[PDB]
Formats: sequence, structure tokens, C-alpha cells
Amino acid sequence: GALFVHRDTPENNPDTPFDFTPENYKRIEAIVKNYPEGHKAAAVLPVLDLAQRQNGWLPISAMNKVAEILQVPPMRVYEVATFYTMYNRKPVGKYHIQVCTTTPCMLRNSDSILEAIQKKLGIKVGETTPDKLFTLIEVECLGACVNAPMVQINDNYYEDLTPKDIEEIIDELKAGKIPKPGPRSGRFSCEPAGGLTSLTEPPKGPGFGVQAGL
Amino acid sequence: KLDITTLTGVPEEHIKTRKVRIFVPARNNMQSGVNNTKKWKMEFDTRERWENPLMGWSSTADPLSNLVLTFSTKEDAVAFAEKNGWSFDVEERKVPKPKSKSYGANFSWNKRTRVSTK
Amino acid sequence: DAKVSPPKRAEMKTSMESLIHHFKLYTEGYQVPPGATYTAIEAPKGEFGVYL
Amino acid sequence: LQHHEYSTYTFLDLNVELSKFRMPQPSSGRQSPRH
Amino acid sequence: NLIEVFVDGQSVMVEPGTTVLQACEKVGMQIPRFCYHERLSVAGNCRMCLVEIEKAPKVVAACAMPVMKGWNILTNSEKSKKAREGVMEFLLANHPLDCPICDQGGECDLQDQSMMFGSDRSRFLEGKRAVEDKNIGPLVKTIMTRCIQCTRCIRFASEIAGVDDLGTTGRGNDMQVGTYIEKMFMSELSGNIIDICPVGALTSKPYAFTARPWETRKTESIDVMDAVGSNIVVSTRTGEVMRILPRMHEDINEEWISDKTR
Amino acid sequence: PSGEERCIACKLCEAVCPAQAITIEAEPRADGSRRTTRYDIDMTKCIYCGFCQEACPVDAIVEGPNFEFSTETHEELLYNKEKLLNNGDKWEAEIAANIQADYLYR
Amino acid sequence: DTRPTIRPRNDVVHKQLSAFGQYVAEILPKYVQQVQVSCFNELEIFIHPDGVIPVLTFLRDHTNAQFKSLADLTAVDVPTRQNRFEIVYNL
Amino acid sequence: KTSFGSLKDEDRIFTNLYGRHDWRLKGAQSRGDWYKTKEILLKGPDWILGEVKTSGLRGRGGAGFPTGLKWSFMNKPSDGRPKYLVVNADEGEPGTCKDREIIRHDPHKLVEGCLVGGRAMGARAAYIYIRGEFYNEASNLQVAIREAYEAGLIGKNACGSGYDFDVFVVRGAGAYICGEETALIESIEGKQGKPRLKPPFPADVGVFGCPTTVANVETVAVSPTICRRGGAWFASFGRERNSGTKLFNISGHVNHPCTVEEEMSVPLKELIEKHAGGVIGGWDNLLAVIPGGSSTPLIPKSVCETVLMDFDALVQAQTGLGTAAVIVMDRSTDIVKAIARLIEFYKHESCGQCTPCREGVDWMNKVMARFVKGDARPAEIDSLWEISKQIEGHTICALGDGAAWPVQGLIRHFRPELEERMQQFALQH
Ligand SMILES: Cc1cc2nc3c(=O)[nH]c(=O)nc-3n(C[C@H](O)[C@H](O)[C@H](O)COP(=O)(O)O)c2cc1C
Ligand code: SF4
Ligand code: SF4
Ligand code: SF4
Ligand code: SF4
Ligand code: SF4
Ligand code: FES
Ligand code: FES
Repeated sequence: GALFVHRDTPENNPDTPFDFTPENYKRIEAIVKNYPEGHKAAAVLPVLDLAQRQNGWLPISAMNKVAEILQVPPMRVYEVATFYTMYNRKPVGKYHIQVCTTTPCMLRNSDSILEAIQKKLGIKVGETTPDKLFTLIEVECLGACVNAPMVQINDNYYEDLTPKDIEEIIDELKAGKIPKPGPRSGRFSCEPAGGLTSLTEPPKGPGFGVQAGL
Repeated sequence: KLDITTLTGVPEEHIKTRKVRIFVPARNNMQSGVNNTKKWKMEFDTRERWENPLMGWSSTADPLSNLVLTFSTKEDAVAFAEKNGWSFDVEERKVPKPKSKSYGANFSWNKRTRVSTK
Repeated sequence: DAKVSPPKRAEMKTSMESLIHHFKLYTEGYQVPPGATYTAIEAPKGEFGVYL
Repeated sequence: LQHHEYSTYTFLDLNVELSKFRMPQPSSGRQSPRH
Repeated sequence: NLIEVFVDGQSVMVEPGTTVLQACEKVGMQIPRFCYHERLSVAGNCRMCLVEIEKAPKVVAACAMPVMKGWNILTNSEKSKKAREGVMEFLLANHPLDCPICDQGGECDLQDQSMMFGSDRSRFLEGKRAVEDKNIGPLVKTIMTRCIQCTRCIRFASEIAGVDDLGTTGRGNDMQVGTYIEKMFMSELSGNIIDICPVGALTSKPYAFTARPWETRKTESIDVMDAVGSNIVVSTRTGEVMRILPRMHEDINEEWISDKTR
Repeated sequence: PSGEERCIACKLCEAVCPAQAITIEAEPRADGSRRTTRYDIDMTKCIYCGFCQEACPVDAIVEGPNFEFSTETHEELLYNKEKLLNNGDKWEAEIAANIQADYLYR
Repeated sequence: DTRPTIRPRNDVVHKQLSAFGQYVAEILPKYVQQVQVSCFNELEIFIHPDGVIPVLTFLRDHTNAQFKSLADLTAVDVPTRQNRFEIVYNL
Repeated sequence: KTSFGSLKDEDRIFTNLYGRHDWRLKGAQSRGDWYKTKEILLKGPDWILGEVKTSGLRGRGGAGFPTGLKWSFMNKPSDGRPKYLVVNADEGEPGTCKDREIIRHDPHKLVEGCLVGGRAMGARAAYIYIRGEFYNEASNLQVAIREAYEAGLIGKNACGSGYDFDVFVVRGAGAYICGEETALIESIEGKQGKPRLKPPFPADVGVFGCPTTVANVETVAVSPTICRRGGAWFASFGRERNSGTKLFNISGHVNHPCTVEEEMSVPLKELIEKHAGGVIGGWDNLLAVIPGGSSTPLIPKSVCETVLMDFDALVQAQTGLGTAAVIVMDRSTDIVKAIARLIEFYKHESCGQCTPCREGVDWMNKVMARFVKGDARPAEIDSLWEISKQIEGHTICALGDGAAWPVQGLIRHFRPELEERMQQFALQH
């Protein structure tokens, strides 16, 4: 339910004021240095990521500016922006909550977490809070596929979520508090819930099992 | 040279004035099929097509306006034109040159061929 | 066979394939495989044959 | 457990630091194959 | 240097690098195709050129796959037939029923290829998609609902025209072809994108709704607007010039004519 | 039913006509739809086969029930687009009823 | 193939017609130039034009070829051949 | 060896898999990583490739292609283009969450693997394309790379061996299709993440139009351990042609959802019960299991009862090891709904390039939704099977095939449920 066409608007017009900060341009220089000469076009994705990280969302002026920076056709930047989901071609809230809804999370009742988020915020999936502090969307295995229902807010992973736990996280963000990223069931990482079924012994140490030939 | 002109029955005006064009039909640029462009064809010169006053329908007096004859080879068309005594202009068949195509060239390392978008 | 017999009008207005064949069959017509035949039937006045 | 510390530009800042450690890149011979 | 490949059991000598489709053309077989264009870079996206090679488990893309010595290209094998039928079914699944109102009607590669290689009925019981049209100028009437995402227009604009304006936006079934912003595709050779488009997504705005291909009489001629000498085909109906189409001449105009000429 | 001419100028009825009696010329209407500027059928050349109505994809050209339309001058037989539209407007009730009574068979 | 769409083909008549075509060719090698049986079981004998009367007389009087009825005699005009007109006798 | 699945902690390659130790260089070296890497590099690219072949390491990304042969493809005289190596870190396959653990908890192991592999294939530098959502994992990886650069492990004269090698990290932008190797190459190059059409094979033409090899995170990370401990060590675990130790991301309706490193050719039921505490509600409560992520077809409980979690055995079971993301589904699971959700995932993650994928996947999603509601007829199931077969084998990438396979598995194993649901829907109306 998104448009892949752009209509000039007061918020999103070619004259919309966007420009990287000088430190951001230095970061862009480093990024371009990473890619070989004659293939500076490879930086379109990371430079667009920097633009999104700075502005919050990507206006058309941002895409044009990235095209200018990398001396690439603007249409290619438009294609990159549309193709990849992470890019926010439209303004989004401060906290962009992303609740996974794929089969693994569904089996773990991620719909309960999604419903809890909807009830607490009062907005439906895809909507943004009137304060413009929260937004809701759906995702796939963000690496927590074995970590129960999980939502990704901004760049933070919250795994093994419960409805009440998700309400707690939302309330912490609403009160300007950063919750601890990671599993909220008490488990650390992806360790078996009922104690370490493997790696119980300490690490063997260097030089262990080294082949005689080496 | 076989002279069937007296036996054809064609009026003398449409035996001398006619300018037969022997050619292979070109491929319609809209489509990509080439099945039509495989046999030689013979057509006559286009003439006046005025408008019928009553309805506006196009009227013609050319009796050979719609005559198109297909021929297996150019020599067949030439011989048929000679038999009927029609001045014939032959257009040599234009076959597209074989073109080297490489999908890899789309991702060249130091060549212009590298495509910007897929 | 919608490449020989035109599809039903309801199908023509619903199926994309039917509309294409309905368009082609009535504009171009079905292509008959190259060949010749003399099919004759016992018509009321006698043998009626067609050398197609 | 230091993931909490990582901020927005952490990845970009680390890449900027890595720039000195990196070595000269190859060249296609053109500024861009568009050229 | 020529390697000996076989098409339907018929031996044919081809230069190394020859694509399967080109060898089939050499023996006289025109494999059905929508995305492949002789003068455009190989794409391989339409998937209509799929053909079976003897002793090969998976059908190959004749438009892209280069031949290998000893390959026996089974152009008319059951695998190839079924592949073509399935791909045509997929192409027509979402294609709008616009044939009566489509200017490409009567000269549509989709129509003829469906009639010759595709099936005769549809199993699509769902609802078709609809794409908003995009204005690209005052010459090319655009109905993107009929687009089959062959990417011919994009490649042409990128290479022959040299104007990098057209492109694909989005991904999946929602992938729309056209400029992301409202921009007019300006080129001296823009008109040719009408011809390259296998379907009636791109249609000549002046020639739109005027006449059908079967009735128009074709007269090969030469252009006089410029000194290039581009060979043109003057399509005339009822003693009236209806449209001007390029005539193939590798040495002068290849397959393209200027917008003024058209 | 809205009142717009069903004919969308596909011209396939012109092609199918075995006597080449239908002459169709179309241009984009002011609105922008495919509306014919000329729909001429000379009944003096038509064979009343019915291929035209079987070909039309919008049920625009339909042979009506009137068999008693003899004229005194040859020119009258040649029917203009206006004549066809007027005939449709006159006989629409019966034509629609007959189509409703036969469309299932077709 | 099978199913109602495909037309059923009878191979027995095909074999019979091929055998009889070979029979005619052997009896008349002087004129018979080519013998073909169509897939729809229609035997066709191509004869040099000088053999119009002999071949027909054989096909009419011979005990094992009693084609005593000229169904249709027609001509096909193919302008791409030197002998454009092709005279076809249906018996 | 005939009974497998008894992997010991002394034989587990990933020792900090659970993040209970120091992921940084100090911890990695204390656990045996970055040990005598100079000798490994100086041993010879041919030696490294031979060790990989002796280990019998196969593609841990899901393809299962022999890793030794695939890497040997690039061990050729340089053609003048700078050879590169790409490490696939997208991990977009639903249920697959191992590579994340490797990157976030043992990044230095992966970096050493990158160095060793690059030496084995004469690569100028390595680009690790990590998923954009894995921002914190990317930060950890970058910290590790910085530590390696400062310590001299990587960079010019890497590990004091003279080899000049670099490790780059490119963050993704949320596209499952980028997991595909050629699509990954295109994404790195800055174009839309649409897969290429082989040939040209990536080994010949890859990133920046240069000889490139794409390898999975686990596949690369196990290479230094394979070299140090010997190929025989890796081969000892698992059956022939299915050797090694594979990370198993047990997920779904299991009592202890977790990721555990277990020996290859391990009995499925054992693996589920040994680590995940068994199926929720008991074994008998299990409905079906998806062994490899989502692309691999489901196996019913009957087959799940006695089956080894290895490539060949699962291939016999009309499925595959894939990423070994065991998705356990209990009998309280609407299998139709789960498979439909997977199809929807594929629909929303399709590149749209190839016609069969672009249109067929969406068509299948529509039909699957109708099946979930029961609003269909029994023949439509056979129609759906035919559609899946048409998509499979006729697409540029394997996303179409990996979306046809779930539908085929659902039909082949639970057609009665589909037919019964359609009957129920008919009775309601
Ligand atoms: C749709 C699709 C998604 C894929 N996703 C991944 C992935 O997330 N991680 C991965 O390692 N390989 C993925 N692959 C496989 C890659 O194309 C490639 O074969 C693999 O990264 C190389 O693994 P290997 O070298 O260990 O054999 C995917 C393939 C396809 C077709
Ligand atoms: S493009 Fe071809 S198939 Fe599509 S509506 Fe137009 S004529 Fe019909
Ligand atoms: S608009 Fe036409 S040429 Fe362009 S991608 Fe679509 S079908 Fe191809
Ligand atoms: S009357 Fe029907 S068939 Fe004739 S042009 Fe109009 S729409 Fe087409
Ligand atoms: S019914 Fe009349 S107009 Fe229609 S096809 Fe027959 S002769 Fe032509
Ligand atoms: S089976 Fe696809 S339309 Fe595809 S290269 Fe694809 S994500 Fe594709
Ligand atoms: S399916 Fe939701 S985290 Fe894996
Ligand atoms: S013509 Fe072969 S895939 Fe397009």
C-alpha cells in the first residue's frame, strides 16, 4: 500500500531544502573511497542511507543531491530509493516500530504484540501518531527468527517480546527513555531457554587441534 | 523471350505504363516477426485515388491497384514480368547482418557497454 | 479450440486469452496448414465436392 | 553488551576511521563508464 | 573457429559466442521473444525465449545463453512448448482486455505470440492489476496498464537515445516502468520507443485511434526531412498518409527514425 | 444505457465483413475516446450474414428485426453513421429484448 | 494425439493408398514422376503432362484400378513455377 | 561412524555463539581464532583450497554446492581485473538467524575466514554485504575490522605474510532478493538488487565486473578452523557428502527456540528434542516441520519421525537442508495460513524482473489466500500445482523456485485439509 510515483508537493518538491552537513560530506568521501575508481556509483545505497539518517526521510531533493554528489543519473537514484524498503520516501515518525509478521513470528503469536502496539498508540498499522512520535510497519526475520516476537524500532532490536513488555518499551520511548536492546525474556542472545545445551565447557584455547603440517 | 502480352488480355495502357516493383516486403517495425519477410513479391505502381462525392469513399480506376503476386525467388518475378511485358524494378533483399551479443558485456569492468540499470 | 472456433461472448469479455483469439480469429482468421484436399458429400442434387 | 552504545553514525564513523587503514583502490581507466 | 552446434538435429556452424536464439535464426527458427532485441543489450527478463537443449535438465534462455559445441537445440520439444505456454499465461494473467481499444491491435507481438505459442484459455480467476499512466511527452501516448515489463524502452533510452530518464520503480508485481518524477522524455529519437514496445503500452499520439494495421497499405520510401536518407514505410489508407514507419537499412537508419521524420 | 455509443472503433467488424460493406474511420473524440467519425455500411452491398454482430466486442452493431425497409432510390440503401444511430435509437427496445433472449445461446 | 479436438486418423487406408501408389508407379514408370499420400489419406500421383491420356486410361480400365468416374478436373495457377498452371484430375 | 549428532564442545567451531565471552580480538584469540594465520596464508592458496575440499565443506547458504570446488573456480591466473571476494551476510531467509549470531558474537572468526579465503582465491579485498537491519551487528563487525587493521591481521602485509587484503562492510537496505549472489553483486554495484542471468558466472564476471565469489557467513567463518584443525577433522563429523557441523536455527512451536551448532546428519527428532526441549505439547502435537528456512518444502510428522538433517537425506525427503532453519509447527497451526504467509513474504520480496516470478508469485499468493478462506474448488489445487511447476525452473533467480516449493509441499502433504476447508466454506454458504 505505497505509491511508486512522485508528485511534487510543498513538503516534497525539487526546491525542498536538503543538504548534507560538512561532516556528512566527509563520511560520504570515506564511503566513496571504499569503492574502486570508475565505480563511484556503487555508493548510491550508503549515501542514500546517510541522507536518510540525517534528514529522517528522503525528499526528492535528497535523491537529486545524491545523484549530483555521485555524478549518477537521477533516475537510477530514484530506482534505488523505490526498490529497497528501508528508504523512507515519505516522512516517518521518530520511532518507526517494525513488527515482524512472517510465519516464524506468527507461530510465536507476533500478532498479539502488533495488536498491543496498535492499542497503546491508538493508530493502525501503517499510520503515524498525532504527535508524530511512533509509526508501525511489518517485517521478516531481522535475525530474531529464533527469538520469539520481535519489533525493530529505529536501529534497535527488541526480541522475545510480550504484549505488556512491548507496552513497556513503547512507554519508555514515549517518556524519552531508551530501552535495552536485545531479548526481553531474560535470555541472553539465542542461548537455549532451558540452560546452555551446548558450549557448556570453557573455550579450548589457542593452539588446540592445530594440524601437524600447519 | 516468351511474349504472352497478346494472350494476357491486359489493356495496352496497363501493359506499357505499368511499373512493376519486385521486392521482398520489409518487416513491420511494430512487430518482431520475420515470417512475412521471406518471399519475394511483385506490386504495381500506385495511382490516383479520388473521393466518391456521395459518401466520401476512396475511388480508383486502376484495375491493378490491389494485385500483389508472391514469388519464391527474384528470378521467378523477373521472368513473370518479362512474360507480361511490364517494366520491372528489382530491389535486392536486405538481410540484417549477424550481430554479436554478450550478456556479460552489460557488466563490463572497463567498457562503455556496462548498463546503468537493468 | 479457441484458435479455430471463436470463444463464447461471455468468455471473450472476461478471459484475456479469449479476447485475443476473438480479435485474431475475426480479423486475421485461423491459419489452415498447407495442403490440398477434395472433400465431397452426397448433396441433395448429387456429389458436391470442394478442392480446397 | 556494547550494542546499546552504538548511535546513528557509529557505522559511518568507523568507516571514516578505517579510511586511513585502507590501501589504494584500482581504477577502471575512466571517471565513469558513462564517460 | 566456428563450433558445430545442432538445432533440432540439424547441424549448423556458428561463431563462438553465438546465442542459442541466433543459431536458431541461422537454421530458420525464430524463437518467440519479447525482451530480446537485436539492437538492444540482452536482458533475459521476459523469459519467453526459453528453449530445451537435448540432455539438459533445465530449459535455457536462448536470447542470452551462448551456444556450446555439440548442443542440440530442441526448439519444438514438449519442454519448450510448455515453457512458452506457461510464460505467455503469466504475461496475460494481469494484461488488461484492451485489444479492441489498443492501437497495437492487429500488430501486437503479444497477440500473435499468444496465438502461435500460447494456450487458448485462461485459468486466472483473480482480479487484474491496474497501473496509473505516466505522461512522458506530447508524442508517445502511454498506457502503462498494458506494460509487460520487457525493459526494452529503458534499454533503448539508456543506449541508443542516450537519455537516462526511463526506469523501473518499485519491485515485484507492483514494479512500474517510467520516470519516477513527472518528466517529459525529450529526444530526437524518442519516437522509436513506440516501435520497440512489443505491447500497446506506448502508442503514437497522432496515430492513436486513427486506423488499424491490416487496412493500411504500405509503401516503402525515403525520408527527405534530413540528409541522412532514412528509409521509411509510408502507411497509407484510402489514399491518405496515416503513419510513417522505419524501414530496415543497416547502413543508414538501421531500425530507427528521427521524431521529425516520424 | 448511459447513452454513449458502444462502438469503440476497433474496426474488426469492418475486417470480418465478407462483402467489405462497412467503412469505418475513427479519430480521438474531444473527450479522448475511440469514437468513429465515419461508420458507413451500404446495405446494397451487405449480404446480411451477421458476422458483424458476432464480431463486435461491445454489442454495438447488431442486425435489427426490421425486414421492411425497402427504398425507392439506390442512394437511400447506403446507410450513414447517423442513419445507423437513428435506427438503433428507434429499434433499441426490441433489439435489447432479443439480445436478452438470445445472449445465452451466443 | 487424442481427445475430441484432434481429428482421428486411419492408418490402414494410408497403408493401402501408399501400396497402390507404388503399384501405379511400377506399372507406369514412363510417366509417373512422384507419388504422395497425404496424412488425411488422399493418394496423389504426379505425372508428366505427356502421360495424361495413358495414365488416366490405365486408372480407368485396369481391373485393379477401376476409377471410372472423373469427379473433378481443375487447374491451380502458381506463377512462381515455369509451368505455372497445374492440371489436377480427381478420380 | 553411523550415529551422528553427538557433537562435543571440543568440536564446535563457533565457541562464542551465545555471546557469553569476548567477541573482540582478545576473546577471539583466547578461543583459538586468529592463530598462525600467517602460516595459513603462506601455506598456499592451493593448500587452503585442498583443505576445504578434504573437509568436504558444502555451501552453508542453502545451495549446498561444494565450497572447495566453488572457491577453486577463482584460483586461476589473473585476467587483469582486480579479483574480489563477497561474503553474503544478508540472511533474509525466514527462520534463518545464524549468520547474525556469527557476525555479532564471533566477528573476528569471520574476518580471519575472509582473509584466508581471499588468499586462497587471490582476492584484492572482501566486501561483506550485511543486512541493513543488522545495524548493531554491522557496528560490531566494523569494530572487529578496525581492531584487525590496527593489529596488522588484515591490511597491507596481513599477519606479516605479505598479502595485501582488505575487508569492507556494505550495509543493505531491506531486500530479501539481495540474498541472491548476483543480486547481491548488483546491490553492491549501486543498481537495483535484481539478480543477473548466468552465464556469465560470478567467478568470471562479478562485483564491479571483476572475478568475484559470493560465500555465506558460516561458510567463510568455518574455513580457518577447517585449515587449522585439518580437513579430516571437519570430515569426521557428518556422513560422506554431508560432512561438517551446521548451525540449526530451531524456531516456531518449540519449547526452547534457539540456535545450536550440531553435527551434520543429525536425526531431526533428536535435534528438536535434544536442544529445543521438543515440540510444544509433545512430539505427537507436531504437525509439520520446515527444515531449511522457508524455500525448502515442508515434511510431515511421518517423515519427521526418522530423518537425518543432512543434504542428501532431506533431498530424499522432498526437501533440503538449506539454511537449516527448522520451523516447527504444532497441530494447532493452520498449515494453509503459514504457507500462505510464506508466499506473501515471497510476493513482497520479489524483484519483479522475470515474468514468471513477477506475476506467478502474486497469482499463487491470491490463490493461497482464497485457499486459506476455503473460497475455491478442489481442481484449483491441481491448477496451483501446475502454476508452481511453471514458475519453478523458468526464473532467473531461485526465489521463484523457492516460492513454488512451499506450495508444492503444502499440496503434496496436506491436500485433504485444503479440500476439507473448501467443503466447509461451501457448506457455510
Ligand atoms: C532468493 C534467495 C535468497 C537468498 N538468501 C541468502 C541469504 O540470505 N544468505 C546466504 O548466505 N545466501 C542466500 N542465498 C544464496 C546465494 O544466492 C548464494 O548462493 C549464497 O550466498 C552462497 O552460499 P555458499 O557460498 O555458502 O554456497 C539466497 C538465494 C536466493 C535465490
Ligand atoms: S497490447 Fe496487444 S494484447 Fe495487449 S491489449 Fe493491446 S492488442 Fe491486446
Ligand atoms: S512500456 Fe513497453 S517498452 Fe517499456 S517496459 Fe513496458 S512493455 Fe517494455
Ligand atoms: S460497431 Fe463494434 S465491431 Fe464495429 S467498430 Fe464499433 S465496436 Fe468495433
Ligand atoms: S451483417 Fe451486414 S454489415 Fe455485418 S458482416 Fe454481414 S454484410 Fe457486413
Ligand atoms: S524468481 Fe524473481 S521476478 Fe525473479 S530474478 Fe526473481 S525476485 Fe525475480
Ligand atoms: S519470522 Fe519474524 S523474526 Fe523471523
Ligand atoms: S527474449 Fe529471452 S528472456 Fe526475453
